[PDB]
Amino acid sequence: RDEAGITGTWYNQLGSTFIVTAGADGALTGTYESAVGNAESRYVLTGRYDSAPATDGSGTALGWTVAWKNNYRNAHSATTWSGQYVGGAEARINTQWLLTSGTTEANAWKSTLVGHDTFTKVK
Amino acid sequence: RDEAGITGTWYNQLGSTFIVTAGADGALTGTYESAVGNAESRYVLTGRYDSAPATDGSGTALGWTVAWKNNYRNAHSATTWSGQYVGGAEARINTQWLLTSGTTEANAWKSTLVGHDTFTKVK
Amino acid sequence: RDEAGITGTWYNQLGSTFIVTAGADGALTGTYESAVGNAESRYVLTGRYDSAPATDGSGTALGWTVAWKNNYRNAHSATTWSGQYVGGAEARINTQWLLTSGTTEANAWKSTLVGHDTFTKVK
Amino acid sequence: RDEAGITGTWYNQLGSTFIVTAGADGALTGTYESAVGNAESRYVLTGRYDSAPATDGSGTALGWTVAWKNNYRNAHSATTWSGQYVGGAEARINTQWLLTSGTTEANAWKSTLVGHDTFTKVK
Ligand SMILES: [Cu+2]
Ligand SMILES: [Cu+2]
Ligand SMILES: [Cu+2]
Ligand SMILES: [Cu+2]
Repeated sequence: RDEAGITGTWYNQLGSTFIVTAGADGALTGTYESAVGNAESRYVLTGRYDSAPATDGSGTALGWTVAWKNNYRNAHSATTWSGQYVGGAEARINTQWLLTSGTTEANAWKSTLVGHDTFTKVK
Repeated sequence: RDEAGITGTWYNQLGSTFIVTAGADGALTGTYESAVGNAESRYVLTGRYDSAPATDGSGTALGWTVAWKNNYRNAHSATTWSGQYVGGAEARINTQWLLTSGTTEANAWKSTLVGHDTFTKVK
Repeated sequence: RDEAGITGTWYNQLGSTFIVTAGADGALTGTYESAVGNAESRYVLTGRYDSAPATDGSGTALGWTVAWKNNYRNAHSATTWSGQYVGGAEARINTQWLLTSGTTEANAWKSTLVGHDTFTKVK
Repeated sequence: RDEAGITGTWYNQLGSTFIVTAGADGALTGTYESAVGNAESRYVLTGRYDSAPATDGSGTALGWTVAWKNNYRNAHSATTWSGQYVGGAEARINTQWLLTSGTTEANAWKSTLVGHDTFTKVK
């Protein structure tokens, strides 16, 4: 268990800030603030992580969601990040994400962006 | 708001079952049971949805996570689904997902599966 | 070998038309015409397929690319489809695709769409 | 046009080697050698690029395919890379890829890996 390793404040290559608490039972709760896009201030996030990972050197699988509505803005979209926590001197969360926008059915083909974010504890 | 449209039991093309409650504030909570893979019985899920969607005919953006640990099994992996709810006689949730396994750093290149699930209220 | 099974005209769920020739050596060459997006008329495609698939009932892995420039339009983008051919009465090509647009480095995070197309020999 | 900027030998973060020729007309032809996976020696690749990119500082969209069959091995799979070329002192190709394996229909849900490769002209 990486409850203590995951809990805290993380930053990605875009300058976004992810603040998370890891529960003993697998929960992830916190706030996300994007440095880019149709976003301002903090948004709620929730997710899950493997609270009993393999002990063979593998990372810890996890994921979370942000719906891009808060008191300031509504971007009618949601991002999910799916990835793994890798602990140690230079801890990281390595993720791939899917960002779906609400669309009409005629536009659904162009609804979903894909990308990759790497989070560190410094910067 | 689609709190009432989303809340309930959904089934995908693989025969998996998704049971969700939508909160007024954007939360999604419930259980997932996969018909395939290294899985048995129910697993916790959490996620978020846009609680004030566009009124122009667009769908409602949402996402959720399952970490594949429960009292029965641990598949050292997490799936995130990112998609949209489309209401009406034949309501659907149309998703794309990312399934990340915990790996060593040598294996990280092969850590993540991608696919697509369509959920309906019947079958 | 599925050289004869793959070669010919295919249609997807959007009404796009894919015309391909499969070479003995693994090549795929042809034209694509999209029913959606910043596209008109035919565009060049090239790709590769497994010319000696497994004989255990598995599908035949393949992929191809279209750059969205022709004599009519330039959408400064490219799509790659990665998938498998499944032969038999109701033959199909089942794909997932990635559509990357040229962007500035500030915009690179929003450069790439993801989706899924299923091609059949009728419709 | 980036025919001269793209043509040549590129290396990714895994130590794989991509050797490509860019044609005046949008073609990409060459060989790929993976440092990882069920692969040995060189494999054929083909693809396409935007031969008349935007002049506003944007990158050049491109993609290519490798089917993992050569005279040595057959991994019954294909990878497609979709991305953009960014020119200048530290030129790069920034990609996302989809790796589909031939599967039975029961296994199709687990057929496709997703990841991201960054190619440079040194290392
Ligand atoms: Cu206010
Ligand atoms: Cu028990
Ligand atoms: Cu003309
Ligand atoms: Cu030999």
